[PDB]
Amino acid sequence: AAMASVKLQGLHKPVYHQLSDCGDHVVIMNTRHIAFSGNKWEQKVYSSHTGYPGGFRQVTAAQLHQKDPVAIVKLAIYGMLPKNLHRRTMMQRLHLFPDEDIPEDILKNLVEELPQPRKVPRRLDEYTQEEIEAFPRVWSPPEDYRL
Amino acid sequence: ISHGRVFRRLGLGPESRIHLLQNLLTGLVRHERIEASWARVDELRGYAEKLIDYGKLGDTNERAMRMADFWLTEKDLIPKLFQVLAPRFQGQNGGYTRMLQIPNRNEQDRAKMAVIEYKGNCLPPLPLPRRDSNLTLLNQLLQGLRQDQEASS
Amino acid sequence: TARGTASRFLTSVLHNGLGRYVQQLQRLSFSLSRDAPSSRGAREFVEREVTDFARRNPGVVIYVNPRPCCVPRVVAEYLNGAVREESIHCKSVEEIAALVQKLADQSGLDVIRIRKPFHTDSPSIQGQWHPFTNKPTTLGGLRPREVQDP
Amino acid sequence: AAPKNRRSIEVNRCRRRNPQKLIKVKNNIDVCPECGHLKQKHILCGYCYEKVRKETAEIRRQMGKQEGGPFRAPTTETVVLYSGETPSEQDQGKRIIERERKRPSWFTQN
Amino acid sequence: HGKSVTWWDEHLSEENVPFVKQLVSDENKAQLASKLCPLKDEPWPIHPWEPGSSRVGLIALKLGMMPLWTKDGQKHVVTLLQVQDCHVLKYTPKENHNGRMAALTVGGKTVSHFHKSASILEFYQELGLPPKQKVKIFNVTENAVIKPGTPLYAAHFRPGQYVDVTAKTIGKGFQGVMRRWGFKGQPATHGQTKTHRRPGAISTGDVARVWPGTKMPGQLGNIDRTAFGLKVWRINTKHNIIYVNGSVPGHKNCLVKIKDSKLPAYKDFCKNLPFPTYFPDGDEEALPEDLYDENVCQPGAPSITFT
Amino acid sequence: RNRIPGRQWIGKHRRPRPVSAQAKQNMIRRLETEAENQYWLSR
RNA sequence: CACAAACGCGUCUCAGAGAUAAUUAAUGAUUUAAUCUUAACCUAAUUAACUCAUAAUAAAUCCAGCCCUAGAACAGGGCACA
RNA sequence: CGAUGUUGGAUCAGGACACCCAAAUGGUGCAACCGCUAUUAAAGGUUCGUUUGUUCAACGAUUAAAGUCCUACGUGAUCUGAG
RNA sequence: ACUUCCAAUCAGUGAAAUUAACCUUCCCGUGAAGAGGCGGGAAUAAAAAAAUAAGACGAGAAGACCCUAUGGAGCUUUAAUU
RNA sequence: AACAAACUCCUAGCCCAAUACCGGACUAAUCUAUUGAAACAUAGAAGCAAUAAUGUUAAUAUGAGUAACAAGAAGCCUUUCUC
Ligand SMILES: [K+]
Ligand SMILES: [K+]
Ligand SMILES: [K+]
Ligand SMILES: [K+]
Ligand SMILES: [K+]
Ligand SMILES: [Mg+2]
Ligand SMILES: [Mg+2]
Ligand SMILES: [Mg+2]
Ligand SMILES: [Mg+2]
Ligand SMILES: [Mg+2]
Ligand SMILES: [Mg+2]
Ligand SMILES: [Mg+2]
Ligand SMILES: [Mg+2]
Ligand SMILES: [Mg+2]
Ligand SMILES: [Mg+2]
Ligand SMILES: [Mg+2]
Ligand SMILES: [Mg+2]
Ligand SMILES: [Mg+2]
Ligand SMILES: [Mg+2]
Ligand SMILES: [Mg+2]
Ligand SMILES: [Mg+2]
Ligand SMILES: [Mg+2]
Ligand SMILES: [Mg+2]
Ligand SMILES: [Mg+2]
Ligand SMILES: [Mg+2]
Ligand SMILES: [Mg+2]
Ligand SMILES: [Mg+2]
Ligand SMILES: [Mg+2]
Ligand SMILES: [Mg+2]
Ligand SMILES: [Mg+2]
Ligand SMILES: [Mg+2]
Ligand SMILES: [Mg+2]
Ligand SMILES: [Mg+2]
Ligand SMILES: [Mg+2]
Ligand SMILES: [Mg+2]
Ligand SMILES: [Mg+2]
Ligand SMILES: [Mg+2]
Ligand SMILES: [Mg+2]
Ligand SMILES: [Mg+2]
Ligand SMILES: [Mg+2]
Ligand SMILES: [Mg+2]
Ligand SMILES: [Mg+2]
Ligand SMILES: [Mg+2]
Ligand SMILES: [Mg+2]
Ligand SMILES: [Mg+2]
Ligand SMILES: [Mg+2]
Ligand SMILES: [Mg+2]
Ligand SMILES: [Mg+2]
Ligand SMILES: [Mg+2]
Ligand SMILES: [Mg+2]
Ligand SMILES: [Mg+2]
Ligand SMILES: [Mg+2]
Ligand SMILES: [Mg+2]
Ligand SMILES: [Mg+2]
Ligand SMILES: [Mg+2]
Ligand SMILES: [Mg+2]
Ligand SMILES: [Mg+2]
Ligand SMILES: [Mg+2]
Ligand SMILES: [Zn+2]
Repeated sequence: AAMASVKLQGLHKPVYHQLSDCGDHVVIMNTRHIAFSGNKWEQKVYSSHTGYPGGFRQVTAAQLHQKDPVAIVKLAIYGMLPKNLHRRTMMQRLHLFPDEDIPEDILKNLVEELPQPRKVPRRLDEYTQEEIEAFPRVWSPPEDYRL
Repeated sequence: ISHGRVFRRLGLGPESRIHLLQNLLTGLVRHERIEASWARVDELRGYAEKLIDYGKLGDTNERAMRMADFWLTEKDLIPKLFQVLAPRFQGQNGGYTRMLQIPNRNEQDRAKMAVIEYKGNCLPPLPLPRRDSNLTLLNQLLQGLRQDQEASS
Repeated sequence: TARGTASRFLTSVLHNGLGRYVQQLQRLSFSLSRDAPSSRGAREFVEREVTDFARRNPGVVIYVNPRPCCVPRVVAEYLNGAVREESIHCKSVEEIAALVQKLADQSGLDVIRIRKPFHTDSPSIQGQWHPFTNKPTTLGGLRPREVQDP
Repeated sequence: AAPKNRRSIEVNRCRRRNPQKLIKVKNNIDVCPECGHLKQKHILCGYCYEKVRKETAEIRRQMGKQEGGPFRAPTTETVVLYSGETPSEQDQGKRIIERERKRPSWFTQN
Repeated sequence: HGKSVTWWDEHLSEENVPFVKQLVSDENKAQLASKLCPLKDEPWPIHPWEPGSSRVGLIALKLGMMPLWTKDGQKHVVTLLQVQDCHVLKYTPKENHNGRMAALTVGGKTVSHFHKSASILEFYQELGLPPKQKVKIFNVTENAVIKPGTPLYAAHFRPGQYVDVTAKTIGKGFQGVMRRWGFKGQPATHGQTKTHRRPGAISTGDVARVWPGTKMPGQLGNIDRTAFGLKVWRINTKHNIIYVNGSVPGHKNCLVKIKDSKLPAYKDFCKNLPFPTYFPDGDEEALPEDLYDENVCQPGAPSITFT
Repeated sequence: RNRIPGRQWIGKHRRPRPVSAQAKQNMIRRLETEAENQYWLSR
């Protein structure tokens, strides 16, 4: 959301000004595979009130993502944009998709892809055998131990 | 909740409702054409239809005489009902009276007026709404369908 | 306030000062009195400074019309057509000279709020910024997730 | 209860000029074929009915003079005859109302 | 152009008004009688019953109520629902309506052409049916789709089944809080002043507002309601009358939406029922005049003896 | 839901506002300057 | 219950899946024992909420007049055979 | 203090959990039954009468239970005025 | 349940308390210690008619309770003067 | 690091906030003494300046086209009916 908020506002154009209608569309795909850091999947909660008495609902982050796949990202951006009346206008330019199923109309409008802000670590099975042999063996286990 | 209520609240109550229609009905029998408020005339139509039905029963039937005694508050109209109105209506069954909407009264209240009258009265005819003549363009086109339909079927 | 009054951009009439400088002041008309004590400043200015002022500025025409009046006035007209009324009622000699000198240096445009302290034509030297002026071009102009034709 | 503040004219104009409170136009106005005046489609012509009502009052006024008593009513049918006409064979046995004016065009003899 | 308002009877002459009525009336009978061969006009393929399948409901007219007695001596009240004119109107594909089940449109009883919209009249002209009064949407699985224009009869429901009923209830207008919600009223004589049916306190002092769920006087009655678990006792064939246990919402001579019950207990109770609907032509046999449930005391049955 | 009784900066119960890392550096920068101040006044 | 209706004292109907807290049990390492695990993987028994399946709503653009079990007004349903 | 109308009831109830009942469970000087005690859970429910202006309390009958407390000790531009 | 006077629609005449300006929301927090206006967030095309009275510390009377005033008055006497 | 004041530099100056009380310089509009004569000058005099007293008088709004008020019926027009 940090880089998506900048693009929506237009804070990347040197011609920026709040009165002007400068703003860029952002298309975010694979929003079902987001990775919350730490234990925020079970600790962070999203709460809302329906208005009627006894209508206070608190939903855990895991529960909300299991029901609405794009709700986690949309709420994160919806809270980072400026709190004026332009926030409703500039949220309409944000397109969210749970997976890589994008309509052909949207695909033909794209220009460039923003880099990922977090370098994804690779698992043990993704390391090539050349890398495994290159990394030194730190210790020498005894021959008589049973693993 | 007025579901199924076919009668109307008029005057000072159920008793005053009958008396208001009693005076209107008496005027309708004597003059054969009266004008009043549209709501009161609409109610009066129902009684004027059935009063002739009691008149057809005869001068000798006691129920008809007692029924006509109450409704005809002027006592010189009972012979008229059994000897003029009743003999005149022998053919038709329910086509006794006509109701038309007179324009609003030229007064402050601006009530919705109606004119109620008996068939065959000795008065100038009302300006009834006349339908389009068969020579009109729309009617002539439709008559073409009927002539062709009757030619084959 | 700024929202109450009108505004204009910094503009020079007839592109003045580009090829040559032309004094935009055109004429002055002094309406003073010969007996009114309030016209003393105007009378002293006419006797002493008017003759020298005309020599320094040959492009203006000075009219002096001594007539019965209570409030002396000086009317200045400019080339673009703007006429500015002024009152020299009960002022010292040096105040009149300062006031008249200021009217000689004004371009004649309306004295209202100027939106910007600069004016320029064709400021986009070596190009103006557009969202494609700093984005590298991809081989074949392919979209981020576009499949190649072959 | 009492109002808390004075209603501004901006609010009053919105309420006093709402489309509900405005007068609606009427699209059921037509010209009467007989007299050329104005009437509504579902309402009898005002001019034509007033023409009839004036004549009906004259006929009824003549009937009053033919029955002096307040409780005198005919026991037979009634027929109205104008100047230059005589009762027919089918019209015999009925009371006769005589009017001096010529028979009106709209009124039709049988 | 301030064009004047018009109606069908405005410009028609006295010699053509009876003719036009005959013209439209003859068209309706020809159109209705030409649809009485659903299996002879190239119908859509029919699939065998499968678990979890849903059938198509009907639109019927509520006549009244009758008492009915069972073989154990108990008394039940049944509501006479008559199917007058029921035809499937249009079929919506699965992916264009909900994404899970297809939608089948069913019309109500026949109405006059002269009082319907231009688009509504044009829509029925293409299909070839007289206009209907009420139109409802039914959720039907893909294995029970019916070709539009296929008539439906009261035999679609076999006695012994549990059905639902959806119709607009009786509208009581703007009714007070005592009638609408059932609040108790204030006492009548112990000094009470101008307070006998008012709601009373509507909130608390601290909140300084009225909660959105607060009960207040307002409209009562004219809304859509559904009755579940109504058992079908008797089916009449020639008159197309359905008998349903209990009371169905809606006033007399109203149109009622009938469907198979969706209660969890009454699931998959359609294997022994016509699928996708009862076609009288295919059977080539005459059904009984009345279909009775096994527990119903028939009018021509010997009197109950508890021996 | 949780309120600070009375005024939030006076009284027995106050706001738990902690000292920040920026505030520590400001104190040290002033201390270093004053440490040099008392050396030039020494002799 | 002196309206063709309203009404109760009368009659009718009332539901599946997920998901959990304390707690209980299996496999097992830091600690080659054991050990329900703010150790991993898989898996089991298990409050109420809650969420959802499902059901209700569905036709853009006749509408002067009359009727209506529709209604404060405005709207709504009928007016071909009745 | 150029006014924030004051006890109890009537109507309508919003909320908390330090739970009276309903559901799950640990311990016992827990055999079963009836109990005592602790953990978890607030969607629903928590009676009708005699005396007192009474809240409170006593008493009769009953219920799965007749919970504690906040809400201007809720609620008089909705009512009551016994105190 | 049903009537009458009110009531709602149409036609005529047409008043009162009140009113700093209002383009007059909800929640938590703050604050002259109970916020439509402050702060942090939520909600948000604009108007009309008919209803219920939680809030605007609602409207009405320069608080009758309480205290103050070297401000009054009525009543009583074993106050002072007479 | 950066971003950040009524602070402090930079370019011009007419070159440093405020409640009670106190000091000073100017000044709107009247009348008079002399000037002035498309509306002023130097002086001498005062009924010498109103966004605020539940202010006074008069006129306007808002509340509001809201609260509330009235004529028994028909006809042949003033005669018969209903109370
Ligand atoms: K404090
Ligand atoms: K362990
Ligand atoms: K007080
Ligand atoms: K509770
Ligand atoms: K209120
Ligand atoms: Mg009615
Ligand atoms: Mg009346
Ligand atoms: Mg009628
Ligand atoms: Mg109704
Ligand atoms: Mg009661
Ligand atoms: Mg009273
Ligand atoms: Mg009373
Ligand atoms: Mg609030
Ligand atoms: Mg309503
Ligand atoms: Mg505080
Ligand atoms: Mg502190
Ligand atoms: Mg082990
Ligand atoms: Mg759902
Ligand atoms: Mg309609
Ligand atoms: Mg006050
Ligand atoms: Mg209470
Ligand atoms: Mg409650
Ligand atoms: Mg607990
Ligand atoms: Mg329990
Ligand atoms: Mg209280
Ligand atoms: Mg009270
Ligand atoms: Mg009161
Ligand atoms: Mg109150
Ligand atoms: Mg008392
Ligand atoms: Mg009016
Ligand atoms: Mg607003
Ligand atoms: Mg607050
Ligand atoms: Mg804010
Ligand atoms: Mg705010
Ligand atoms: Mg009103
Ligand atoms: Mg109201
Ligand atoms: Mg306020
Ligand atoms: Mg209050
Ligand atoms: Mg007050
Ligand atoms: Mg006072
Ligand atoms: Mg006192
Ligand atoms: Mg003292
Ligand atoms: Mg004293
Ligand atoms: Mg004194
Ligand atoms: Mg005295
Ligand atoms: Mg003494
Ligand atoms: Mg700065
Ligand atoms: Mg100072
Ligand atoms: Mg002070
Ligand atoms: Mg002077
Ligand atoms: Mg003065
Ligand atoms: Mg003034
Ligand atoms: Mg006042
Ligand atoms: Mg004043
Ligand atoms: Mg005046
Ligand atoms: Mg007004
Ligand atoms: Mg009002
Ligand atoms: Mg009124
Ligand atoms: Zn005419």
